[PDB]
Amino acid sequence: GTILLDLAPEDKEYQSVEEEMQSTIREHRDGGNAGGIFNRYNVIRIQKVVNKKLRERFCHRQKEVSEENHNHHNERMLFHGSPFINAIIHKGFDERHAYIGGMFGAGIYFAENSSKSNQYVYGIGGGTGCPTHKDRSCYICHRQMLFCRVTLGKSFLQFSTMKMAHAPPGHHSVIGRPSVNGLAYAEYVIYRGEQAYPEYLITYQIMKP
Ligand SMILES: CC(C)(O)c1ccc(-c2nc3c(F)cc(F)cc3c(=O)[nH]2)cc1
Ligand SMILES: [Zn+2]
Repeated sequence: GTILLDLAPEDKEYQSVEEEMQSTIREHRDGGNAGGIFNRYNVIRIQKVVNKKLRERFCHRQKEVSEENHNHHNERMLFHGSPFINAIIHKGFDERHAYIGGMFGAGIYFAENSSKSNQYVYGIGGGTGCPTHKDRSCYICHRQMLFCRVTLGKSFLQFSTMKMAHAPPGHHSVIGRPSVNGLAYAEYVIYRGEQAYPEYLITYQIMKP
């Protein structure tokens, strides 16, 4: 099964992940309702997720998408928050557990801004917040999020909602791009679980400003 390798804070790999997580924090349009109010995270640990079987499924699909898209698989490192993160590290990403109510329909959603994925750690809209205190802005409880390899292939770009069950014909993913009267931050959607790998597991707290 899945093995977690602990990365030391002194390692460049830990430092790159933490820097991407911290630098991509943004102020959200919901006044912090979903994910809480913070300018910084306190990173507890960063672990590399090892699973040969899951890795093979991901690499097999990446090669297939690369062949279909003029040798450009268009992988990107992106964040994912979910209340069911434990299932993802042990069983991998699964479109059978898609976010049905997402703006692009029943896909698996990722963010390039860590704070957007932080809005989903305790569920859609932040749910009822942490299990212990029922606080979406809890500064005590440890949160987890994933920093993932995502195979995008040929993306269908959109500015506003377009619900679908599967990728558009001839495409491998959908991207919601930010725009003036539209999205604040980008989102990336795949419709096949084998198009993402949970590369890193980050344990963190949000910090009170
Ligand atoms: C079905 C359920 C509850 O398991 C679930 C629901 C939504 C997410 C989720 N949505 C996201 C989103 F819409 C846009 C975005 F940019 C990132 C994200 C993200 O990181 N996570 C994850 C799990
Ligand atoms: Zn709490």
